[PDB]
Amino acid sequence: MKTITLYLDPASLPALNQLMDFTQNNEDKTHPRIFGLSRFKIPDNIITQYQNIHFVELKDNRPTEALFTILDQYPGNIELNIHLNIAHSVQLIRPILAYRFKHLDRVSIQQLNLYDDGSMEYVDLEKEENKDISAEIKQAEKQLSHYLLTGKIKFDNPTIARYVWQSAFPVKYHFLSTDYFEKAEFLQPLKEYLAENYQKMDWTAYQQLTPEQQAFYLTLVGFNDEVKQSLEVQQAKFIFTGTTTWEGNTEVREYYAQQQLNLLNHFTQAEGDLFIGDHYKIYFKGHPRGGEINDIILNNAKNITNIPANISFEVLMMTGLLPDKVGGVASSLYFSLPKEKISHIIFTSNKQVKSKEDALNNPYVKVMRRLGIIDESQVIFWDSLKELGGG
Repeated sequence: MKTITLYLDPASLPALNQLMDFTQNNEDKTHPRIFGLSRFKIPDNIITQYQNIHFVELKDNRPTEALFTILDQYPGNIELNIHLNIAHSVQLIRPILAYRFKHLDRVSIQQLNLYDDGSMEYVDLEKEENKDISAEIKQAEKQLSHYLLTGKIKFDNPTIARYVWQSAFPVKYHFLSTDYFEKAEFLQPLKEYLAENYQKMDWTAYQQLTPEQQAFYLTLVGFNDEVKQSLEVQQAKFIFTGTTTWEGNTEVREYYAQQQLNLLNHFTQAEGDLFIGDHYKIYFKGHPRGGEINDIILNNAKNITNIPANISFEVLMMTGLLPDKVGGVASSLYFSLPKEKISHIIFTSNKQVKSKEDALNNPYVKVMRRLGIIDESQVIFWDSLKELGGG
C-alpha cells in the first residue's frame, strides 16, 4: 500500500501552507507527490532532487485529466493524502473522486487537509447568516454522499458544503479566523459540528525547521535574500500598500502617482493625519500592474524600500517577516493581517465605493469590523485627506 500526497490550490494561501508541508517533509526524497499549485513554479534544481514527483495543471479550479495518467502509474493499493483550498474544495477533489470510483478496491482517501483561500470564505459565510445552519449542514452531507456516489454536484448551499467533508473522510481544516467560527452566533451549529477537526492556521512552522529547510522554503516561494535582509533590519517598519488609478476625473496617470505620494505622506510626515512616527523605515508594496506609477513613487519618496510582487503579506507572515505597521490603499489582503499591525486603510473611488460609508459596507471590511480587527476610525475615503506641501 502506497500513500500519494496531492497538493492542490489555484490561489496562494493554501499553496503557501502546502509548500510548507512539503518543506517539512523534504528529507523524504521518494514519497509520491503530485503538485497542482497554480501560482507556484517549483525550481528544476529542486524537482530533480525528488523521485515520484508529478505536476498537474488546474483548469477552472479542477486538475485536468492528465491527473489520471499520473495515478495510473501506481497500480495496486493506494491511499490518497489530499491538501485543498476550502473555497474550491468541491471542484478540486472532483477528478480525485471520479478516479476513486473506478478503483474502489485499490484506491481510498486517507486524509484531507484544507486551508482558507483567504477572506473569500468569511465573506461567503456572512451571506448565510439568515439560514438555519443546523439543517443546512444535514442537507449538505446528504448531497455530498450523493456527489460521492454518482458524481452529481448539486448543493442547496455550496458554501456550507465546504465544511461537511468529515461526513465522508478524516479531515483537518486550517482557518484564518477561528474567532469568527467561535463568535459568529448563527454559526454555532457549525462550530460544534466541526468539533476536533479545525485549527487556527499556524504561522510559526517556518521558525521550527533546519536552516537548510528554511532556505529551501524561501526558494519555493521565490523570496530573494536581498529583500529578506532588508525586512530584517532592527528598526520599526511600515509597509504602504500601493494601487494604480481610480475615479479621479482624469486620464492623467501622473495625477494618481502624485496622490498616492500624498497618501503616503499622511503616514510618513508629522504634519500628516495618519502619522506613524519619525523612526519608521518605509517600504512599498505596489500593485503588480503598477508600472511607471510604482516608478514615480519609488523615485519621489525618500529612503523607501521596494518589495517585489511575489512577496505577498502571506509570504511575510509565513516567514515571520511582517512589518510592525501596514497601511495605505485598501485591498482584501488586509483581512489576513494581525490587528495590532493595521494602521489605516484608505479606499479610493470606484463603482462600489463612492464614500467612507460605502467603504464601511465593503464585505471583507464588515467582517473585520465584526471581528474587532479594525475600528471604523481606521477606514478612510481617499479624498478626505488634505494635500500636504513638498517641504
